Amino acid sequence: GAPATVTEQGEDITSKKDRGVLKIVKRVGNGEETPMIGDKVYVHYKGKLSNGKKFDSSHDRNEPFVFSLGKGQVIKAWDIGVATMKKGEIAHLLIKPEYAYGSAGSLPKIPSNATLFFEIELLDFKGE
Ligand SMILES: COc1ccc(CC[C@@H](OC(=O)[C@@H]2CCCCN2C(=O)[C@H](C)c2ccc(Cl)s2)c2cccc(OCC(=O)O)c2)cc1OC
Repeated sequence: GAPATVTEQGEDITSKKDRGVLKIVKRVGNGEETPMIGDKVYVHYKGKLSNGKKFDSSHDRNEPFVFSLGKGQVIKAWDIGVATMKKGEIAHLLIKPEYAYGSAGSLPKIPSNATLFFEIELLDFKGE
């Protein structure tokens, strides 16, 4: 499955190298440029618990997910992950709880100490 493929082949993109966030590029993007801290980014995503439950998709709303990178508007794993991405890229991330919702979780949807999986498509990004 896609999550197990990330376990096996994913690059560790954490600074501590604790395998907290693992990444595979599934479709290559355009150019060399990746977003800077403070850039406005536009993505589509599909997310689930590592074991398959709680599937959630922005495509639901025909509606890009928009946020400012590196401002702590999203879980740590997304600030780390999206910053590695090029415009047009689709990546898979597997995320240990320390980089997500931790021991608190977000009940009942996300349990204590949950590993998450996302497929993220970076549509565009623009400066502050
Ligand atoms: C800095 O740390 C945080 C910052 C924000 C949050 C809140 C959750 C955040 O969610 C997330 O950071 C991740 C990654 C972005 C897409 C949604 N996220 C999810 O986990 C979703 C809920 C999942 C989908 C399937 C899963 Cl299983 S988990 C989120 C959800 C919905 C909207 C939003 O911004 C704009 C608004 O308020 O309208 C932001 C949680 C944080 O830490 C635990």
